[PDB]
Amino acid sequence: DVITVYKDCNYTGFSGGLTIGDYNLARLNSLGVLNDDISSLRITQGYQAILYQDDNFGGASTVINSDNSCLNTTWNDKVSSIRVIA
Amino acid sequence: DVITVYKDCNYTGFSGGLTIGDYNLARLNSLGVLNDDISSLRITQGYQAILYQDDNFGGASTVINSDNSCLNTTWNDKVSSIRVIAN
Ligand SMILES: [Ca+2]
Ligand SMILES: [Ca+2]
Ligand SMILES: [Ca+2]
Ligand SMILES: [Ca+2]
Ligand SMILES: [Ca+2]
Repeated sequence: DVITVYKDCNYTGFSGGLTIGDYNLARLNSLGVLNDDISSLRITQGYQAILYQDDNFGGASTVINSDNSCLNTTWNDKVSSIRVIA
Repeated sequence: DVITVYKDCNYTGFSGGLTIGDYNLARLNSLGVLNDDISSLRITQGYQAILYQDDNFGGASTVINSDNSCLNTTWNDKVSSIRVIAN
């Protein structure tokens, strides 16, 4: 995996590993990752995660290109879909 | 390279790529990385960097197990040797 999303801040709690591709809520759930639940994530250099407020890559978005130990109030427990790219 | 050390904060400036192993100042210099100069580091999941205040792994140490965009006052521009190990 090149991206790992964690339930709690500081890279702890249930985690899901992601590789290049698109992850709507259903796909995140298949990994055990819940909606409006991610709080931190690791980004392997050379990759990035585009976070989306709504499912199916809709709503406001933000790009994470380095490990984030605790998402801010706008993004913490708000992610519903993610796109991972090189 | 599972670990990249940068000259400046926010992963910018001259960078050196490190893999599993031990890096005294001599080895860091062979990569162009200077003494008391590192300010940020990217660390690939599954690996970690043990920083040392002095050369040859001497003095105080600290572990960087996730990207650090700007070392604190105690470690910024103070690293003299590093060891990369599995995490
Ligand atoms: Ca959470
Ligand atoms: Ca990383
Ligand atoms: Ca949401
Ligand atoms: Ca510096
Ligand atoms: Ca030093």
